Amino acid sequence: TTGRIVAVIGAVVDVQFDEGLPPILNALEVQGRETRLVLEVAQHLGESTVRTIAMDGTEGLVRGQKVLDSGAPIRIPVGPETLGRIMNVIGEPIDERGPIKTKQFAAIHAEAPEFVEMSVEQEILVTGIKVVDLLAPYAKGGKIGLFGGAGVGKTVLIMELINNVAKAHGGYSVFAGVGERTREGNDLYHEMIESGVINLKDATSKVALVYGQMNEPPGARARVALTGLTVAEYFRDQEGQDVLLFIDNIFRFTQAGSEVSALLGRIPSAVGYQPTLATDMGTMQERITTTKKGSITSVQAIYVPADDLTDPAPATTFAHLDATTVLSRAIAELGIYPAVDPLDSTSRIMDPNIVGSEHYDVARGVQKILQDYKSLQDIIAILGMDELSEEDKLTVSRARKIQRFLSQPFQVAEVFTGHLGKLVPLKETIKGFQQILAGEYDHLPEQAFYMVGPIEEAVAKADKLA
Amino acid sequence: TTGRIVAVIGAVVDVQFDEGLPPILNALEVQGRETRLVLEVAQHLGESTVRTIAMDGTEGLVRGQKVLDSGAPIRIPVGPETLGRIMNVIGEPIDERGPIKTKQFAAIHAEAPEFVEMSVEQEILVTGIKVVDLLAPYAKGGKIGLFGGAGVGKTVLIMELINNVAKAHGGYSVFAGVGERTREGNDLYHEMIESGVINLKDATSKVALVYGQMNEPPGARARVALTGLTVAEYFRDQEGQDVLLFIDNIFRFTQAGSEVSALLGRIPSAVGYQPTLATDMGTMQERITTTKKGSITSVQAIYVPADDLTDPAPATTFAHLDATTVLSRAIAELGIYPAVDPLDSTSRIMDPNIVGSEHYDVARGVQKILQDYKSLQDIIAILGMDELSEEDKLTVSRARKIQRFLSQPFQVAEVFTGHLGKLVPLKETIKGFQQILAGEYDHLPEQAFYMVGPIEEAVAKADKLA
Amino acid sequence: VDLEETGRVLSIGDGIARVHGLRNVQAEEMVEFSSGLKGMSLNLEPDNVGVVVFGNDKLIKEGDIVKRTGAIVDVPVGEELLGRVVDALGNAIDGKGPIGSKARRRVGLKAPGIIPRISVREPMQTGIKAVDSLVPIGRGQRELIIGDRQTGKTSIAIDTIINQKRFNDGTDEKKKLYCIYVAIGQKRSTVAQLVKRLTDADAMKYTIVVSATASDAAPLQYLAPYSGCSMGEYFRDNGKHALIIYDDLSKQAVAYRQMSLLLRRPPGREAYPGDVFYLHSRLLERAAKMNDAFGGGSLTALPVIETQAGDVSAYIPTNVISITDGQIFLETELFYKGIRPAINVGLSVSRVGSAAQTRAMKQVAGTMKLELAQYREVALDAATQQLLSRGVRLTELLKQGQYSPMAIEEQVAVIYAGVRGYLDKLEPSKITKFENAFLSHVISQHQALLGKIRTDGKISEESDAKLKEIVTNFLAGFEA
Amino acid sequence: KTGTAEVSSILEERILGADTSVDLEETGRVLSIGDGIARVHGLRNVQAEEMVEFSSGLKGMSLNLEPDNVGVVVFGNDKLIKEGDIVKRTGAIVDVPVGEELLGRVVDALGNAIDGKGPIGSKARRR
Amino acid sequence: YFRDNGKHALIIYDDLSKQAVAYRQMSLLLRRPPGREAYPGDVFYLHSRLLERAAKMNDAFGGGSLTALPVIETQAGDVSAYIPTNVISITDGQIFLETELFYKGIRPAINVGLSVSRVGSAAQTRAMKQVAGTMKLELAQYREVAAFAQFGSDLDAATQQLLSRGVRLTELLKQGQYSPMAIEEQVAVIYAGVRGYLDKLEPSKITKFENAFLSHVISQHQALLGKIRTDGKISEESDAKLKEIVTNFLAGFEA
Amino acid sequence: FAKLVRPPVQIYGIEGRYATALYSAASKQNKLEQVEKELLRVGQILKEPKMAASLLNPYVKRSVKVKSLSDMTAKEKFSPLTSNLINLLAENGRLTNTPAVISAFSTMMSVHRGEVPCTVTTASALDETTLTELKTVLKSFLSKGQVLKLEVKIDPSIMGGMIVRIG
Repeated sequence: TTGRIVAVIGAVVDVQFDEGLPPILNALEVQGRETRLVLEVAQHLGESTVRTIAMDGTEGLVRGQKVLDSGAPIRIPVGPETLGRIMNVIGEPIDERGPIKTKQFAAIHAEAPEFVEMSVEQEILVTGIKVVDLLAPYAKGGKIGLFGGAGVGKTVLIMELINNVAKAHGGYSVFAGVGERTREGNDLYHEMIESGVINLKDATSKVALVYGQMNEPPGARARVALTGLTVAEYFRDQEGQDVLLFIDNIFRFTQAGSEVSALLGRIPSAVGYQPTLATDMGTMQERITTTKKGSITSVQAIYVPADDLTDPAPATTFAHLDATTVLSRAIAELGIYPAVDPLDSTSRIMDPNIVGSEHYDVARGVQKILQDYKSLQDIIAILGMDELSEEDKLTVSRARKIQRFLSQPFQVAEVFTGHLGKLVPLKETIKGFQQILAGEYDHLPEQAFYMVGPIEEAVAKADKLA
Repeated sequence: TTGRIVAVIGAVVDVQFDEGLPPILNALEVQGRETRLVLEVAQHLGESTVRTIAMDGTEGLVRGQKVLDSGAPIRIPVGPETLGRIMNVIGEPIDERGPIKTKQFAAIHAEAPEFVEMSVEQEILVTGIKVVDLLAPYAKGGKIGLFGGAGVGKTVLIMELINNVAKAHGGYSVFAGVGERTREGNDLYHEMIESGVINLKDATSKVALVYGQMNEPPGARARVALTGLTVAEYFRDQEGQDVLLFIDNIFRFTQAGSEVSALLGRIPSAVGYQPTLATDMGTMQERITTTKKGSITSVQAIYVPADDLTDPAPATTFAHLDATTVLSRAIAELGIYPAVDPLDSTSRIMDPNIVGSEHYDVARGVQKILQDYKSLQDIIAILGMDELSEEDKLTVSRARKIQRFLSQPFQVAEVFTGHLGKLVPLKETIKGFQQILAGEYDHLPEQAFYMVGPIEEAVAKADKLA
Repeated sequence: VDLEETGRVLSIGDGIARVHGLRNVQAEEMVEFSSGLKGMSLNLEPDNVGVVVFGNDKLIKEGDIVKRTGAIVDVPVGEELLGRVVDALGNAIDGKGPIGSKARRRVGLKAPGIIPRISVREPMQTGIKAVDSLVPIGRGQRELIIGDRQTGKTSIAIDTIINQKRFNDGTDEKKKLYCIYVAIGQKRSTVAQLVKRLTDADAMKYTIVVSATASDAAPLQYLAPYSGCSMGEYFRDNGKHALIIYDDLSKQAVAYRQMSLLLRRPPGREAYPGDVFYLHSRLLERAAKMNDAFGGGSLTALPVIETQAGDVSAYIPTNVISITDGQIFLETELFYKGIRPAINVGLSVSRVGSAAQTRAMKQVAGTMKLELAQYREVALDAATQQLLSRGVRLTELLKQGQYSPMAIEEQVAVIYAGVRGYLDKLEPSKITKFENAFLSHVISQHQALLGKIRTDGKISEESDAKLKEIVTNFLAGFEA
Repeated sequence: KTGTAEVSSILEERILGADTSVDLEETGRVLSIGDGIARVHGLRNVQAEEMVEFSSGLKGMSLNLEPDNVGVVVFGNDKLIKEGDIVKRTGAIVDVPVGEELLGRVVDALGNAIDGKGPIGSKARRR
Repeated sequence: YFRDNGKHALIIYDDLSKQAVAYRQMSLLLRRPPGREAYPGDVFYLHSRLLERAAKMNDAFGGGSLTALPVIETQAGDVSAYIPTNVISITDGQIFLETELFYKGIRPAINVGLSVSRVGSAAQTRAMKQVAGTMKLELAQYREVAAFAQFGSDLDAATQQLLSRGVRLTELLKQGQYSPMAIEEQVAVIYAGVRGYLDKLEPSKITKFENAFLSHVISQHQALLGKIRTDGKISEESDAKLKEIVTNFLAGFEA
Repeated sequence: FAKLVRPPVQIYGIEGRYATALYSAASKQNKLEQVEKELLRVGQILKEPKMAASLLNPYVKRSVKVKSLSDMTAKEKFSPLTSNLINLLAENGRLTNTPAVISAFSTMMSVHRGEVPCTVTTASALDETTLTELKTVLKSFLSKGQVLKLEVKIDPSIMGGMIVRIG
């Protein structure tokens, strides 16, 4: 069916197809637009006009110009031939190894699998980070959402996570660069080239890249999320896999939606949002999970707008989160890495039993200690010290170590750190802080717990000093 | 073209011109206007109907009126008789002392001096006030933002400035009593008259007065500023002169404009700030400089809106600043006439690079001392000076001497206080405080330095004291 | 008549011309009003065209003929702007007029692919000690220059540029650097002065100054960076190494915002609509360090935001932060301390900076960054007291009164002095003094070495030793 | 226009041509009434801001002279007021009784009794 | 239905917070407003009409009930927050659960100052009432010397004991992660503390005391409990036994 | 005031507020059908393209809205006391909105005393009656051949999709 460009107001393309109106979601290909200009129908506005979204450039769009309905909603190749490929949103390379060709195409908008094949429960994945594992024991196949400020070492972290994980991984991984910087993707590209687990003797690499960068119009950015989902659901369910789905950054998706909202004629909700923001969440998020058909370990970079979390967008997000990963800019500012706000980062499976409650409990003392210590901070902020109480004085110091002890330099980003970073398995962790709980160090230099992995080495770090 | 009022909804007078809609900002004169209700074209709404802004009010009017597009904007007399005369925005007396008719009339559509016309450097200017000249010596063509308390001899100070400049550069001034509180402008008149700076003996007083009171429309209050601005370009270029543009208060303008933006239904920027707030400012502001045939240095009374500065207006404003005059009610309180808030009145355009590196440095020395001295004020505050080392005590004296030395009696009010002012040529100044800095005279009495002008005169006062 | 490529202005009064006709129009066409104003046919409405007007509208009377130009907006690109102060249209508003770029380039010209690009490593310099040392970087790098009201801010750029004078005036086939100074919102005298400085620096020859003074009809100013963008990529991709100083996007954003709202298009946060993000991305993603095909290309983007109260909390800053490859916060307070340059170092950060500048420098600078860190930290014991002493020296050492940058070798040298505590054998006052003298000393004598150090890109033991020796005597007998 | 001329108090005869009614100049028809805002059809050379008189015995003021109608602030009720109502000019914008003889007089804003001291002294009225 | 059919139904609406979000959204999409906080206003009404439908009805209605436990999950304790204000004005209290405490490990994490039931006594066994009445107070007072002088450090010696008491009770009001109980049991441990047999114990071990204590009372004093359970109230039997138990058993718990 | 009249069609609001005026204004005096068949001829002598833009030119400039049918079709006797309301429409800019006034007026003007339906799996069942499903049984007396399975089809759908819908 064909449409007339009736109104172009940017990439919100108001199309009148008078050749009937195919679905809301029917994907359109523009005629006179050699460069494949996808519009997806958004509204049947009436008047055989749909509001559709170009995701793309709006060059030479004479108002009237023929637009040809693609006859389905947006469909993309999905197939193993995507891994190691940087696929854009449009199923096409940006690996630029020729087309990312697959056997099957998939319409990318889809159902959120039903509850019953969804595995109802999950198991904590280990990230190799004390701080993480201990404090927010995230789950395999869960949706872990990385709230984090702008470039706050998050990007660094995720990469490190990739580093820690993706390697080790048994299934495969997806990176969906939603509003990713072309650069970071580059960086990543090379890192991946480098890693060689984007091995190019593999278009079946250990990691598939789907990128829907910032430079794209929102519709594209909006859509890369669905696209990626569709592929991955295919690998998980279809290719059985434990997919790790790296999404950086869903916020940018969200934003892409919101961005359109206005000139979806909609009231763009609070701050401009979407009223449907939530349904938007359901509609992607509920699609990604762990079924019995595998796991999609869902790593969502979440820009926390203005690190405003109360911010409804993040406000919502937590709900969706199996693991909520809150990076503390505050901490980050202390130069600290792990920079987390772990009193904000959670795992529901952070709850005793599940994770070995000792493990947890050891944490509970800490969590407490720090928290109380946090409490003090107004008092201290003025008052400093000398009319308070001693036990607290101890905790303060201890906390101060603990604080430091969470810190761990970057293994990958020795380029960033200088340092070699570290990696800590459970025992040193559980013990580590626990040891601090035993206050075995309380005459050992406090900051020395900084930028360490194993508490042992930290102990060592105190020692060389004294 | 002729119009008829098609809608009067308030002073947005929607006039349909029944013939061509000439460009925006055409002054239309409504026929059936006993008093010049110039409508300033605001929109070409279409229909050759305009959204206009009434210059007049709305009072009892019939509609469908016959309006004659004056075919150009609002015209006002420009050239010298405006000095010692108060005109309203329409350029019509409100001196109520008959007509100004300064020979050329103008659409206040005198525009920015363009890139080629600008002095590619404007330099340092001086005011005849010591405090300024050493530390924040003006700039030819430049805008200074003025804080300080209601008639702290403020008003007077201004009058004195007007006095100094009008003379000293052969300058002349524009006073825009922007939203003048009419009674206070009456009053204002009287001081000026009184002072004789307003000469009734010459409507070629030092100052041309434009008063644009609160009782006028927002627009009227807003627009009187360009009107004046336009004038200063006359005096600048055309009279070749060194115009001062006293904007009093630009804030009251800001408000006056702001009301308009809103009220046009037009979204003004956030918090009601004009949409265009910056361009409004810009469009006005860029019309201020040393062209080549003169300089219009703007003396901007600035009421810091909400004492808030990142507050968009000031945020912008800063861009147009060079130098700031913060007058200090405290310094005034110290009796000091001048009453300046010294380190707070600025030029950040004072640079050793820009002004003499010496000039600057000396100023800087003075700044060192004073600032440090203040630090000492605190020391002295803590347990009384007694607590200091003597050199410092000396510097305290110097600082104080410098303080007294900032004090300058007022020439225009040599009569009123009986404290017969001075005017301070710069060299005497830089040297003056520097010499005090050279500390020889730190023996000498301090009220010597009190209310003097050039530093020699302080020496005179010292002996005579002694 | 043609109301199908030309239109008569249906309404204008928000200065957005609703134009009846123009129909046959494309989408994205640059139009012309009869007022010699250009417009962009922003909206193909079914009925009329919302044209964002590249001009002002007391310059227009209604029903006005808007003629298609039949062209989608392009801006000059090429190299005829290297020496020009232009308006975005590329008319040298220096008053040189058409001495502008012949080629024009669709301002639409998206960010190259990943693969097209290949990372930075390109030592990028300013001669500004702090930069080159402490936030060393490649060339492609978006890096926010941030700090308030020409608080030397603007000054910073001048020194930055100035170092490149020798380089562009050299055949630094890497540091033949096109400066694109997008001057945004900046009152004309200011620019004039500046420009004048630059004239004096006469780097203008390899330099575009995309020139937005204050005044200016915003959509143009607004367009201007994008214009600049096309051009800078023009260098980049044609191997050459470009420098864009976007100074500042703050002003664009406002202008735009102002525009947005007037376009009766939403806000959100800070009243801006979110494609102010898109703004910056679309502009800045188009900035890169290319692959080899593009002659490794670069356009290094030094966006500037001249801060307002360090409120980065501010969404638009946040935006930018995440986009940027680091930010340089300059602290007015320090400035106010006199601290020239006045940087908030803590915030001045290059996460990205690694291995894309100068290895030589790293050898002292890494260490320095660190040293300063610690030195800051103790904002007593001797250990720290040294750091403090040293530190106070070091403070001076990145201090650098406005109007001076350097080539690197010198930089490493003088820092070297401090890091061997040679400057600790001074106290802060004498440092500069030392430095000048010393500098002329090495310049003369150890020009050998300095040239050499410049050569070596990596401190050599030899250089160290010669330098050391040079220094030691130069130092020792002259503890001023 | 819209609805107020698909308003067929007007329209239902404008078809025919037929009309001839209120001056719509100096009289109006109440277009809408709700909230003491009588959008009053017509009135277009009514004094701006004129206090008018309603076909309800009330005053209103024809404040907004809009191109078709007049937004008339009703100085009172609206139940009473109904559509089509004739609003007849009074011609007059407000004047109020003035004198200097209200000294010892409590009034409604109009410059008339509410005191219940009977009526006030003001022999003058003044715009 | 259940209510009217005598059935006592319990609804936990978790949560209306989200509901509003939807409801407005829906409205907005209908262009139907975004009142305060973007929500159109009769969302209160929405719920009011909804919730009034939760009541304890008379016997003609089987006496049934629909007990409504609305839930609002707060963003940052934002309660003057429209829907929360609203809700507050319908609800007869709010049960504020307090996070700091959570981090402290105190889960349940409450702030009972910000938990209120105007209702109070209609809602409880005598058993509990007898031991609890005082307890509330004892904590209240405990809190107070943390508070008038916003220091956990003390203002009077008496209270240095009382604080101990408070502290003990603190250990007690906690609830195991993933653990409910029934009233006589609940009273069992509560009596122990209220009437104090474990300030002669360190506060952390109080809960520990319960594990044993509870498994003991369950074992033995299911008898006794049989009585308490019977009375809905602590009886002379129970009490007499209790005084003794608690002391003895406690004594056994320790020694 | 006026008096509300509506012979079937019938829109209410947005031309339908308008049509319902001349609906009581033409139906009073009962020049209604005389003005229908008027307005019908005018529906196409208007809509054309000797004019695409010379009997519906709104603007290139205003002059058209001064009068171009206050004067070009008051150049016609057609519409001779309903040509006042076209002159309103000409000034008041709604001159492109007439097709729905006349459609409202004529699907008004026939069906102006008539009834149209369309049930399930018929589609041309679209007529002008005074009684129903005695008449649409008369359409099954066109022949019951040709109907209630085509045009619009019991094939996929009514019947065919309903057994799919149970699942």
